[PDB]
Amino acid sequence: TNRSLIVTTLLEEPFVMFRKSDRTLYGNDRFEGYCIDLLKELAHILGFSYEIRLVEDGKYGAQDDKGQWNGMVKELIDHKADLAVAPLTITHVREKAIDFSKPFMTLGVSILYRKGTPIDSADDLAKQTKIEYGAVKDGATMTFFKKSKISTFEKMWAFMSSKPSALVKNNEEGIQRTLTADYALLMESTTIEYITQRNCNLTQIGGLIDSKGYGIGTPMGSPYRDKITIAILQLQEEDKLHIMKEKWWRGSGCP
Amino acid sequence: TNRSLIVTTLLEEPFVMFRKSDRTLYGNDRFEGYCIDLLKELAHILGFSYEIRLVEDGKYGAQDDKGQWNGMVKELIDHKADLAVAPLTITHVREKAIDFSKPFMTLGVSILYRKGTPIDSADDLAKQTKIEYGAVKDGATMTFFKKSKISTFEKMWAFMSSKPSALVKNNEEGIQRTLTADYALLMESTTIEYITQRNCNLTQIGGLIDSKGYGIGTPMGSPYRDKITIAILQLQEEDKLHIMKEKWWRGSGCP
Ligand SMILES: N[C@H](C(=O)O)[C@@H]1CC[C@@H]1C(=O)O
Ligand SMILES: N[C@H](C(=O)O)[C@@H]1CC[C@@H]1C(=O)O
Ligand SMILES: [Cl-]
Ligand SMILES: [Cl-]
Ligand SMILES: [Cl-]
Ligand SMILES: [Cl-]
Ligand SMILES: [K+]
Ligand SMILES: [K+]
Ligand SMILES: [K+]
Ligand SMILES: [K+]
Repeated sequence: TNRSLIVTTLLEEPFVMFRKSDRTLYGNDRFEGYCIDLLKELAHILGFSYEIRLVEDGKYGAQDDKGQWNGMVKELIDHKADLAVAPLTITHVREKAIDFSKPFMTLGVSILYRKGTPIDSADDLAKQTKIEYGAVKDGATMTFFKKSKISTFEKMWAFMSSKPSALVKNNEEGIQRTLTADYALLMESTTIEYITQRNCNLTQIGGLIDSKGYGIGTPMGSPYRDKITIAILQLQEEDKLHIMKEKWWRGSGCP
Repeated sequence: TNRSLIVTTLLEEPFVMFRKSDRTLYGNDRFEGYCIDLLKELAHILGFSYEIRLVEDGKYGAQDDKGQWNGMVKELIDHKADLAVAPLTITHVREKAIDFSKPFMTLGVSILYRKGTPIDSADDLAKQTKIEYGAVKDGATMTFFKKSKISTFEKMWAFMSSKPSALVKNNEEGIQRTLTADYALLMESTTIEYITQRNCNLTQIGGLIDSKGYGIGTPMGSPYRDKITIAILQLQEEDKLHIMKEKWWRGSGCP
């Protein structure tokens, strides 16, 4: 009741990153970003402490065809962490196994690609194969496509699940692929927004395919979830999260 | 901590219905259905009691353009009820203001219409005006269309929000309209499944437009939400909810 909460997370700019330093860092001090700021603010408000640990398999979390979970979702299921502090998408399938705080950020799935394509929608992607496309493996975006019954997205998932190379390990690998190949990444929109201010030859293709939130993950029936939710709620009324988003998204202009 | 919880709900076959009787009924005894069975099972498991009350405005809940809520969602926000026990759709927009148990049922938005139309998808509906279409006013389905950035659904919401008659007060009014007019109802799929076993000239058009869950609503930071969630979780592992669904959905065959 006073012990430090175990926080599971993974590296994802600009939510969670290794901060820069000449010396070798350790413990919580290794980390910085939007999600680290949020965590600090919550811990201040609620008077708790924590130890940050990186999820070993580097995954957000998905269920294989035998109902077995992995990634951060699994860490929460097994109660190996008290919180998942990351851009962890709140979804219907995940809510069957774990709980989430109220949403701290709104986003939707869209498309990341190089500038200068006739392609202007998911429809255009789905009806060709010249431009390859995919998504991060074992996260919310993959799961969305795998479960969709909308024809366009059904065809896209038919393609994705057929190409072994098409699913990337993480956003970073995906972004690198869009820069070095004829490849479009299905990516969440807040990240696209951050990436396209920095890599000036990349852009969002089309609009948002859905609308959903990020939440702090907890094991189902966690005693910390509600107070975190209330803490988040108050930060939001004074627009603290908006400000915090600006701090980590602001910067690099484009020609 | 031992008082009876206030349960808000509304009439919606076959989740919540007035049971049949020669005499005049009162209190909890007035009600029966899938959601009443679920509630009873939960109250048995967790040892709580309750008073069922019908939400006055007969709405599930939506936010007007000034951020003001209504329906059962409002009842929970104002803490006038401890639980919303109904087919209350868990959504991202609602999770900003209230909390939900883990999902007790999976559903998606689809289309209800009379048999024998060339129309076989939302795409076909959206590209004509002969067949009118709409949804229950101030619920999850309406909100989905109002917030969608998918072109087809954007056009549909353009139509819906232009016709004053197009949004119905509730599913029942909507179903009656499909029987008496050239009108298709955007409706949740579990209800379509129940309706089409009974009204043999009605049918689902197309597939599921999304995938989401029903949840028992609570005020944000309710102390009862977690135990209800765990109770639901255990019922699910022994397939009690599947059985309960069969009990209320089973019956009337079709030629
Ligand atoms: N927010 C997502 C999740 O919770 O799974 C992550 C971002 C990469 C991955 C994805 O896009 O699916
Ligand atoms: N489950 C929905 C809700 O929670 O708002 C109800 C069903 C009619 C209405 C709707 O379809 O939008
Ligand atoms: Cl670590
Ligand atoms: Cl904010
Ligand atoms: Cl009443
Ligand atoms: Cl079940
Ligand atoms: K260093
Ligand atoms: K402490
Ligand atoms: K009676
Ligand atoms: K009691």
